[PDB]
Amino acid sequence: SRPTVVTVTETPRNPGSYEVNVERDGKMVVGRARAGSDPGAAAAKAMQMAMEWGSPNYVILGSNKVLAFIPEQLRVK
Amino acid sequence: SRPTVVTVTETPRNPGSYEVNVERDGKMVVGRARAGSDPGAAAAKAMQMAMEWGSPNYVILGSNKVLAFIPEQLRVKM
Amino acid sequence: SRPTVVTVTETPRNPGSYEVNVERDGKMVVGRARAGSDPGAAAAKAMQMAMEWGSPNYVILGSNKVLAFIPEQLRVKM
Amino acid sequence: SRPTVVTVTETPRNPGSYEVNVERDGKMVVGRARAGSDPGAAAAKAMQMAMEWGSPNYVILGSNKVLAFIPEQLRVK
Amino acid sequence: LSTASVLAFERKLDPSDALMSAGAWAQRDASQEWPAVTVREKSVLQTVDVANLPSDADTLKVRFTLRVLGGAGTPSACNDAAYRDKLLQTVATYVNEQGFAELARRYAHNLANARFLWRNRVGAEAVEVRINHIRQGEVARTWRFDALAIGLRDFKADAELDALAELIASGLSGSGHVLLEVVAFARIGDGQEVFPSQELILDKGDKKGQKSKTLYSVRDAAAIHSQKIGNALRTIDTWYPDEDGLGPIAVEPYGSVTSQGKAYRQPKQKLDFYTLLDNWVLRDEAPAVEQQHYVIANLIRGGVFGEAE
Amino acid sequence: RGTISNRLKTKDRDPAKLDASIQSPNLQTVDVANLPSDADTLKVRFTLR
RNA sequence: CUAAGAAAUUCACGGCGGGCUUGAUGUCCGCGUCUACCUGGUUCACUGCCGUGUAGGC
Repeated sequence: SRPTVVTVTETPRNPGSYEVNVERDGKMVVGRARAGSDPGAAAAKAMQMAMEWGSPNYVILGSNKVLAFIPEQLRVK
Repeated sequence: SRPTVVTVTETPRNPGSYEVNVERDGKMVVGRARAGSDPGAAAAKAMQMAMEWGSPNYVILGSNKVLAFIPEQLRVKM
Repeated sequence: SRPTVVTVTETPRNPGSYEVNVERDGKMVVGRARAGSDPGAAAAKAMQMAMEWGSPNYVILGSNKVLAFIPEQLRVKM
Repeated sequence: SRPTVVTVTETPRNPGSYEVNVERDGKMVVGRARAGSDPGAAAAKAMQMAMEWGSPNYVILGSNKVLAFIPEQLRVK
Repeated sequence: LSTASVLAFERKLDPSDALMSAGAWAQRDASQEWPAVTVREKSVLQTVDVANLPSDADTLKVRFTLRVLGGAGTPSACNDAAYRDKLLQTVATYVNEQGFAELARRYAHNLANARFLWRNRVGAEAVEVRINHIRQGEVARTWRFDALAIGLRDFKADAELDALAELIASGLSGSGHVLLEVVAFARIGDGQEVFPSQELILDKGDKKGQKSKTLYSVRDAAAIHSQKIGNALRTIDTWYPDEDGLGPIAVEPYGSVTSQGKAYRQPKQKLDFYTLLDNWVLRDEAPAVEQQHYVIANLIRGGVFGEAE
Repeated sequence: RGTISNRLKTKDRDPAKLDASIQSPNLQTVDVANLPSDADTLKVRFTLR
C-alpha cells in the first residue's frame, strides 16, 4: 500500500464516540487514538491526520455522518 | 485540494483547549497553533485563518461546540 | 458570505492583548488592528467595528471572556 | 439591535485620548466624537451620551480603566 | 554583477512632529510658554474638525528638531558582498569628486524659506525662521533668516546660508554630530485659520453620520506629521525632463506629483532613479554631474530597492 | 499616504497587473515608537545571570 | 417463422440464562525580521428689503 489510509471508526462499547487509525506505508503510526464525541470533531481529526503523514497522497475512510463535513474532492488525493 | 482547509481539534492531553491547522495548495501553512481554552476563541481563530489565508475559497472543519458559533453553512464554506 | 464578519483574537506572543479583523464582502477591510489590553476594550472595539462597516447584517466572534461584556445573544447577530 | 449602544475606544494614533460612538435604532447618531485625555472625562462623556440618545436600554462599553469610575449598576440599563 | 535581492537604506534627515503654538508679535524672543492651539469640532448635517488662532494671538509658531546621521552609501541590509562593495566604491568615488555641498546648500535653502509651513505660508505677512545648533544641551550657534526675501524658485547666495550649509555638510560627511532646533514664526492674522496635518484613517467606516474630516493632534495640541516635514524639505529636485517654469519637485523614484496626477521621470525614458543607478553601478556609466545629485539624494532619502532574481 | 516607488517587476502593459500604477498613491498602516516632546533620554533595562 | 406455441406454491411459529482486565514509567536541548512614505481635491452660510418673488453685503 503506497498512500496513507486514515480510517475513522465508531466505538461499539460506547456509541457516539469515535477513533482514528493511520496506516502510513504498511506500518501503523497511530493506533486507536481518541477522536471526538461527534462527527464534526472526527472529521477535523481525520483531516488533521491526513494533512500530516500524507505527503504524496492519502485516502480518508469513515461513516456518512463523518464524511458529510468534507467535500467529495478532499477525501481522496 | 483547491481551497484552504482549516481544522480545529481539541488536545486530549488536557481537556478544554484547542489547536488549529491550516493547509493551502498542498502545503501546510500553519501547523498546530494555539487557538484557546474555550470554543469561542477557537471559532474566532478559525475565521481569522479563513479570512487571511485562502483568498478564493475555504472549508472550515471542527467540533460541534466550535461550529455552533459560526452561522450554519453560510460562512463555513466558500 | 454575505454579512460583515468581525473577529477578536488574543495574541499568544504576549497574553492579555487582543486584535480585531473585519471582512465586509469577500475582501478584508481591517487587518489586525490593536483591540486593547483587557476584555473590555476588545468588546468595545468589536462593537465599534460592527457599528460602522456594517450592512443590515453582521456577526461578532470572540472568546468567552470578551463575549460576556456584549449583551447575551442580542447584539451579537443581525 | 434594539438597545442603544455607546462605546468608548482609545485612539491608537496617540495613546491616552478617547473617542465615543453612539448608535440608536439601526443607524448611528454620533461617530468618533472627541472625549478627554483621561479616563475620568471619557467616563463622564459616556454617561452624558447615555442620558441623551437613549432613554430606555442604553449599553455602555469601554475599558476597565474607563468603567471603574462609574458604579456597577450604571453600565447596563 | 547582479542587483541584490534585499537592499535597504536607513533614513538620514530624521525630523520629528512639528508642534504648533500661538501668540502675539514682538514677543518671539520670550516665546517659550505660548499656549498650544487645539482642534475643535463644528457642524456644517456633517461634522468637521477646524483649527483657529485665539482672538488675542496673531502669530503662529511651529517648532521641531532635526538630525543628520552621515554614512549615506552604506546599506542597512544586503544579500551579496560584491554589489555592496561596488556600491561603496561608487559612492566613495562621488564624494571624492565633490562633497555633499550642493545638496546641503539646497537643504539649508529649504530650511531658510519656511517651506514646511505648507498652506499657512501663502497668506502670510512676515515670516521669521530661527535655527539653533544644540551641542551639549545648550545653544552653540544661532541663525535668523527672513523667509519672504528668500524666495522659493531660485537658489540665491548668502553668508549665513553658506555657514548653515557647511554645518549640514559636516553632519552629512561624518565628521560631527549635528542636532538642530527649528522654530518658525508666521504672521497670519488676528484669529485666522491655521492648517494642521489632515488625518488618514484606514478603519473609518462608510455609513452616514461619520466625521468627514479629522485633524492631527498630539496630546490635545494641533501638530503636523513628520513625513510632511520631510517631503517639504526634500523638494530639491529640478533636473528633470519638463521645461522650466513649474518649479522644483520632491526626490522620489519616478518623481511624481500624485496630487496633480502626473508622473515625471517615466521608465520609458531613461531618466528615473533605478536605470541611472543600474548604469552607474553595473555598466560604469555616470549619467551627468546633475543626475549624480539626484541619485545621491535618493540614497539619502532611503527605501527598499530589491530586484527579484 | 505615500507614492509607489519600487521595481515594477511585471510587464509594461500587463494584462493581470500584480501591482498598481505610478500616478496613484498608496495608503499603508505602520507602527511607530517615539520619545515625548520634553524627554530626550532613553533608558533600557534588563538582567543577566 | 426463434428446443416454437400454454401455465397461481399456498399456508404457521417464544432462543433463552451467568460473569472483577490487571498493574509501571524523566522528552530534551539553540536562535537578529529588517527597510521607505503629502488624505486631498471639498465648510454654496447668516440675516435682511421684502406680504410672495428677486434685488444686495462680507
